[PDB]
Amino acid sequence: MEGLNLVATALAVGLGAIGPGVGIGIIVSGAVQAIGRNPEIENRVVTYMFIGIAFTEALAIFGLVIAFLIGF
Amino acid sequence: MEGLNLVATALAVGLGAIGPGVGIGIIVSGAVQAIGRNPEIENRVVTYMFIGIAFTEALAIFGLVIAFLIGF
Amino acid sequence: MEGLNLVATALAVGLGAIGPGVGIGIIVSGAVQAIGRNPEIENRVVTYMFIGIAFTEALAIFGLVIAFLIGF
Amino acid sequence: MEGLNLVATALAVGLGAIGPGVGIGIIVSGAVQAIGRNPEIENRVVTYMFIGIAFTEALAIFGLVIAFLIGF
Amino acid sequence: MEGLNLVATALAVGLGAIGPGVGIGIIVSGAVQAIGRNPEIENRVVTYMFIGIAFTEALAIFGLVIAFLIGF
Amino acid sequence: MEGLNLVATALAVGLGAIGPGVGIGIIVSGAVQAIGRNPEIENRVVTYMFIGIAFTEALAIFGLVIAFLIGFG
Amino acid sequence: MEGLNLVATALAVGLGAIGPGVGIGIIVSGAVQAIGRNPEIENRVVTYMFIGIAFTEALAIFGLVIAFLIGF
Amino acid sequence: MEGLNLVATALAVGLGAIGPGVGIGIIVSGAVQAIGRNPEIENRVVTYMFIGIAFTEALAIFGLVIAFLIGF
Amino acid sequence: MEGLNLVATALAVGLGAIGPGVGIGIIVSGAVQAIGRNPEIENRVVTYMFIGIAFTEALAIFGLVIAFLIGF
Amino acid sequence: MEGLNLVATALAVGLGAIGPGVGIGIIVSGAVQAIGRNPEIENRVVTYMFIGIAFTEALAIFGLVIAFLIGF
Amino acid sequence: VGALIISIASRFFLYTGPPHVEVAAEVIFDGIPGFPITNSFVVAIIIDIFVIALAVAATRNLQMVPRGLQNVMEFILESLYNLFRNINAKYVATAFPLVATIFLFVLFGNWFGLLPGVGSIGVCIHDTCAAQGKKLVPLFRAPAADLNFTFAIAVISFVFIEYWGFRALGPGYLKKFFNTNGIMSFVGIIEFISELVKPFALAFRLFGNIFAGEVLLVVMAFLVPLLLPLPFYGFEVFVGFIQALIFALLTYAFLNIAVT
Amino acid sequence: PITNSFVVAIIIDIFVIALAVAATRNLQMVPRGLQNVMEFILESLYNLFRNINAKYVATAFPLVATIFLFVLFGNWFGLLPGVGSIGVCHHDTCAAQGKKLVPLFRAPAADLNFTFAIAVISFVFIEYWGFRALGPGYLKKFFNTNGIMSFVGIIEFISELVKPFALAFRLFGNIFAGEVLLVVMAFLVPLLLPLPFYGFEVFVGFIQALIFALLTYAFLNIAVT
Amino acid sequence: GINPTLFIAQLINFLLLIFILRALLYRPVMNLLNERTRRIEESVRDAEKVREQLANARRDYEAEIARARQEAAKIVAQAQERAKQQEAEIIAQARREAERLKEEARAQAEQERIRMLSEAKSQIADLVTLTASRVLGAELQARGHDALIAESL
Amino acid sequence: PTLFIAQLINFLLLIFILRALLYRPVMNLLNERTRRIEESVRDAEKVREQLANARRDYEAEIARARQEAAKIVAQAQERAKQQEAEIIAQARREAERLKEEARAQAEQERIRMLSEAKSQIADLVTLTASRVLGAELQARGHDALIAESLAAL
Amino acid sequence: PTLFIAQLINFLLLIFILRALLYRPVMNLLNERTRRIEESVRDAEKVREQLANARRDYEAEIARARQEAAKIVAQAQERAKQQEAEIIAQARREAERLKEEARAQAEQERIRMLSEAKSQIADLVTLTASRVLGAELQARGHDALIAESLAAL
Amino acid sequence: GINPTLFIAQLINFLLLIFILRALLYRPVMNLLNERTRRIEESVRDAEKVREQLANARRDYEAEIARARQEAAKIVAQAQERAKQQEAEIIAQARREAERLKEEARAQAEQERIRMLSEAKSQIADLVTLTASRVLGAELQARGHDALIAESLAA
Repeated sequence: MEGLNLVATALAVGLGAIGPGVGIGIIVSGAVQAIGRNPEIENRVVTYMFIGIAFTEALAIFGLVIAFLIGF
Repeated sequence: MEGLNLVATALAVGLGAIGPGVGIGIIVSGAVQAIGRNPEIENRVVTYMFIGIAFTEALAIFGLVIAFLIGF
Repeated sequence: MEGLNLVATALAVGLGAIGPGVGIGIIVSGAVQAIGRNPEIENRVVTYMFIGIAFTEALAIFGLVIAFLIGF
Repeated sequence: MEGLNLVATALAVGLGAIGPGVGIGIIVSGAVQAIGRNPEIENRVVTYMFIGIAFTEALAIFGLVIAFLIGF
Repeated sequence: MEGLNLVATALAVGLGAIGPGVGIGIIVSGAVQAIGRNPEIENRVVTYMFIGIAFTEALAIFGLVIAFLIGF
Repeated sequence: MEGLNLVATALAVGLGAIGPGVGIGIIVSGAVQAIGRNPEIENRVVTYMFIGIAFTEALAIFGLVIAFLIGFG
Repeated sequence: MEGLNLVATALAVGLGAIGPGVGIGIIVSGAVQAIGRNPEIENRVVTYMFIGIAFTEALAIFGLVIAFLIGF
Repeated sequence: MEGLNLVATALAVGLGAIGPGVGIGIIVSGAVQAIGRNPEIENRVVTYMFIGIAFTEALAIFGLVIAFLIGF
Repeated sequence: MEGLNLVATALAVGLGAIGPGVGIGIIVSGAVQAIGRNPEIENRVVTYMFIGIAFTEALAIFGLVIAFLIGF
Repeated sequence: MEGLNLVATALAVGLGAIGPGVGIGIIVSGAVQAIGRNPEIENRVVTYMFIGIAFTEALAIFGLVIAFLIGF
Repeated sequence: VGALIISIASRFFLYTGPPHVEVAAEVIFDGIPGFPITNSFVVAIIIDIFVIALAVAATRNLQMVPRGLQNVMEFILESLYNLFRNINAKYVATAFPLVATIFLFVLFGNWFGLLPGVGSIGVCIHDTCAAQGKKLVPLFRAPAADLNFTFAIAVISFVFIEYWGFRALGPGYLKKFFNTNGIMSFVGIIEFISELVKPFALAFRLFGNIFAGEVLLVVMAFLVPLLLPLPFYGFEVFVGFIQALIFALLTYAFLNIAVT
Repeated sequence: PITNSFVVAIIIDIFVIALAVAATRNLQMVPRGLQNVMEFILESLYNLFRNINAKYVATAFPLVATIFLFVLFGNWFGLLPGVGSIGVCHHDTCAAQGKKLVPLFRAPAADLNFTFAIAVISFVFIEYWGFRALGPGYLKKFFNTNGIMSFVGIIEFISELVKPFALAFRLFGNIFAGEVLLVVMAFLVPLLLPLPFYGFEVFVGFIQALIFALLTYAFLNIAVT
Repeated sequence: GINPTLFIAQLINFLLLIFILRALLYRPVMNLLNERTRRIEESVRDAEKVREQLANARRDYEAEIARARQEAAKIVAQAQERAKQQEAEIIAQARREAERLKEEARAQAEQERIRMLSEAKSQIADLVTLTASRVLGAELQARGHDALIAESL
Repeated sequence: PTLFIAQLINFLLLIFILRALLYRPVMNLLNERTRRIEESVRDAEKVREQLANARRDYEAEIARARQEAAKIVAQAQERAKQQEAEIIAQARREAERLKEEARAQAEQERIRMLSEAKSQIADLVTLTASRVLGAELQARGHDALIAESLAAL
Repeated sequence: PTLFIAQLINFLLLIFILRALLYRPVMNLLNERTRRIEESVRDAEKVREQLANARRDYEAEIARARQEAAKIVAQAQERAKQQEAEIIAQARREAERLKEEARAQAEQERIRMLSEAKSQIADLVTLTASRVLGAELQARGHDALIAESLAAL
Repeated sequence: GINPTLFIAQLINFLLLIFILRALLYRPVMNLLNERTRRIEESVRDAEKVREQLANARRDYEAEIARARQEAAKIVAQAQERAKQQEAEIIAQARREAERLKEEARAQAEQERIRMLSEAKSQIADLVTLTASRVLGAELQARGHDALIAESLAA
């Protein structure tokens, strides 16, 4: 097949972002709601929201680099 | 082939938009619910709303970038 | 293949209408529930509902413009 | 191949109905919940449902356009 | 390609129902929960439940009709 | 692609049975929870559930018939 | 291109099992939560739980039998 | 095709485990939440959780055995 | 084709983690929420959580072994 | 032919990171909500949240490893 | 009882005896010049005469205290009356003769589809005529599996709802035909499209939900013919009853939503 | 040999050194100006790192402060005018005697070389100080400790191995994606179109610069504990 | 098999079914049902009428007895008023007869005053005894009185 | 075909299964419904006949009240006339006793006046005796014989 | 490049436009922090100057106490000399009462002695008159008074 | 690929940057610490300030009551002094003005009464006017012999 690397890198960079997007959304919504319930705990909540987001976002990042390893 | 670049670009855009749409929806819904429950922390949660949305939005932008690297 | 441009054009719109379709729904549902729980905060949640809808619709518009580019 | 336009139209309609269907479901569920919890806000809040639901349909309708254009 | 139109009809029917299937369920589940929460408001919430169901069913029947046209 | 009709009749039923399955699940969960919280209305709202269920199954049924219309013309 | 019946059977089984599994999971979760909320109304809950489980597993059996036909 | 049997086995194992990957999760989450809300209803929620888990693993095992037929 | 076994390994691994990935998340979230609502019920709940995590893990492992056969 | 290895790496990276992403998102959301309900339970919910994150990230990392082996 | 489940009776000519699939969409029985009588029309008559005979038996010598057929007829009719009054309490009297008879016809049509001999008997593996070159056109096909009957019911219901939506609330119908300002203008065209879809959706729903069930029963008779399709016989009884009741429910609900 | 990322790293080093020397030139109570901004930033970061763990907030603070002050300015250098346009030349404005118009100002985090340095130094940091006050129990796999506790104890180790890899990959990926998005949107319409993306890029750069230090300290906290 | 002819004929059959069922069950069965409901509400109204009738029967009986008592009281009042008039007349007659008796007693007193004419029979016959004859010895030697015997006063 | 035999077998098995699973609850529900409706109609007819009985009892009570009023007024008139006769008799006897008392008082006054007349006559004769004795003493009664009798002792 | 130059210029313009608004709240926050530091050093310096001034406060309080003590003991001396005058005035009033209530009573006793002496001398002269003046008449006949008494009778 | 030399150079540059930043920020950190965290000693100095404010005030109030009791003692002492001064002034001369005159008046009364009794002219003034007073109406016929008439006024 000719031109399969293009669809390969596109598929990687696309499929890698359909899950972590929902993960980041759920994390941020939960953190915001919890801050709403108890404003004084936000200093102990954000520090767990952000490290959550990274734990999610890195997965999507594992797409991008692979795409850059496929595209380039 | 002669048009695998087109399907690659389309697949990249669509799959990069599948996840972040739901992520932004969840983020905004949670933030608006938290504001409605407690209106005194609006600027406190909106700050965590946008900086969450970008975290989600960037992912879609990722895909868009790859699209503009494939179609072009 | 000869109709690969057609399937790409269709795929872009179809896959870009998946994410924002659920995102706008979640945003509107959350804003509506917040309105029902507290009618006094109407504008301060309508603005953020519209902002989130604008973000998701922006992703959908990126999908649509990619499909138009492939179509043209 | 030969009948690629047919599968293009199929993908357009199906993937344009995947997202907006859940969007309509979530919008109507949220509006219904708000009505049940607070009927007095109905005359306002249902409007915020409609000005939302059409927006979501504006995605699927887009797919329908690609349904007819490719078919034409 | 010696039967690609069959795949087109299958995709048009199959993909056009996985979205509305969840949407109708969400709509009626929200309606039932609101009915249980507030038994009095029934004759009016079902009016919006059914317009939401009608819109979602129209979205699915779009795919069904597109599949039938390919079959014709 | 001499056996592509088999893939077609597989996709016609497989796809289109995912959404209705989750829909039926959500319907039953919501109705069960509602009658658990408000037993006195159980005999009333179940009729609304049994409608919606079939609604969702309708779409799934639309998946099957086309499948049967794919493998037999 | 022989052997496509194999991927047809696999596709039918997988895509007909990915829906009913989540459906009966949600059904059992909702039923068990309602039972835990109050145990008095149990039989009139398990009845509808098993009705929904039978319906969703019937959908799964639809998929399984149409797959076995390709296997036959 | 010299390899389609392997792809069919992979599809039959992978697909058909998404449904029995979310269904079991939702079942166990609901069961433990009902346990936490009411610790004395342990047996009557655990039996139903195991019943639902077996119901979903029925579909999972059906997919696995069909994969084995595609393979063994 | 000749590289189709690689795609089989990828599909077996890739599709085998979509279900259990969400399931483990839902189970852990439910168990942790139950612990937060009632710390004293943690111990028992934890066991059921580890019962839930293992089950879905098997269906992930059921995919993994395929990659240890096809890939090997 | 000539590129299916790239498609395999892409599919492994992508599909192996859409379940774990949502799983991590839900785990962090539930853990943060439990933090907001009870702060003192933090030490007893961060542990299990990290255990679930480790499980889902292990699934994703196994997907990435399987992709990289195909890439090698 | 105990654990005597042996399932050896299930291992009786798993797939060698019954034919492979032998299904179709619609067929013609004819028998008279001009109108091409079908097997579905035969059942649509044998059910119509059955319903009329049941009505005559139930109303035969109406007694003050119900007994037997009169009792069950009263129970069914009053349950349907209450079910429809739960939605709308004004048009139950007018819409009842149509909606109740839709239920009572579709129910017996679906239940007749599970009678033995629906696919086995054909006046027209090897079976009887199937072995002969002449195709074994099956008699006694369920009327709800016909696309000429479900579409007839759908178009009758559509004419009824349009008639009673134009006879009430005035001939304006500005909610869907056309609107001047606001997003209601955009909502109206979608509402019109949904209303046009509605009879097609109803007919396709009924036809599919009965035809797929009949095909399932035949094909699961093809493989392991004995004692395995019992749960699905029960499931199809329930699905026939549902598709009978929900058709009536949806007709009346659409009528109510059109009036409002 | 050197690349065009190293020169921007060196100019960021010069900028950081100049800012620090200016802040420390006149040290007195009631700060006002650049020293006030630097003190406020440092104290806000100090509180942020105290929230996770107050035991090591005063120990690993300079490392994370340098990480933030370097990554933030490296990311911000990518959006400045002249970045990606100035060519050293060993269509392209350097079309005659074409050398691909090599950009002189390449963002420090837009490479695979510099970004891997912080990842490996953070890895050796968690491995070192994790083993400092834990002995063999730091990286203990707990073989069948609570019922085959080794299996979970094994799958967690590879996560620790890929955590620096994930951090470096995410930093490089977001920086490169921002740069390419800026270039693409510039090519599409040369004015007034990338306005929503210009401010998005700097916000993302700052956010990732902060989250790098936040994640490293979180890993250190979950390592020692 | 979507031929218009069979569809139209079947639709006509369904319309015939609808009409025969309306003329057979839907009219008579609902007639029986709402007739039963009318019977129920009529029985409720009949129970209300029963309690009202018992109450008003008791009230009417009490009122009739009270009116009978009132007319008996007025009858006895008239009788006793006539009695009072009669006894007043009779006591007036008694008083006038007592006055007449006093008058005839005065007449008897006047007749006694007439009877006072007893001077020659007794008074002159006894005053001679109430003289010196009463005095011891009764000599009356020139102690007589020729004229003072008949003088008296 | 064997398909017909299999269909007969599974249909009879399903019928047997439903007979032992669905016959009893639907039969119990039907029996409960018909028992409730027959109890309702029995209550309706009982209420109707009770209303008829209440009307009959109201008529009987009215007749009893009329008879009671008639006998009360009859006995009241009888008592009124009896009291009139009794008061007439007692008034007559009071008049007679008053007349007799007046007659007795008149007779007592007559006899007392006769006694008073006798006393007056005695006083008059004593006064005349004193006068005549004084006149005789002034004329002849001055004697030494009376002094001698006084001194005799 | 011209396109690159235009893109860079637009990016710089947008960056400056956003940075002005971002720094305005940042400027407000910096001013708030500066004011907080200013008050947190102002309270420290006023506390330190109060600590330094406490030494002078000791002496000021001691001097105020001692001058208040001097003035209040001066007031005490004034009260004491007032009490001196009050006591001496009471003593002098008592002396006046002594010289008045005794001398006047002495003269009253003297005049009572004079009165009793007058009564005594009157009694003495009466006794002398009865002694010798009475005997002055017994020599001179002492029969005139007896003759007068005899004549008076 | 990735050049190991570039990675080593980047790591060395990062280490040098970290060392330089730590050396430069050690002074600002120490300055901020001395400016902010030291104020705990300022708070305890406020505590000592209120302690010293109450301390000297306590002794001030003690002396304020000490002068009061001291003046009360002096006032009572001088009241006793005045009492003993006036009591001595109302006995020695009080008797001389009260009891000395009590018999001095009697002494002078005796001195005048003896003169009055020595007035034989008053003795002869009366005892002659008593003539012609209920007795001896004539002026004088006994020649007024003074053999015992002159003898009178024995006291």
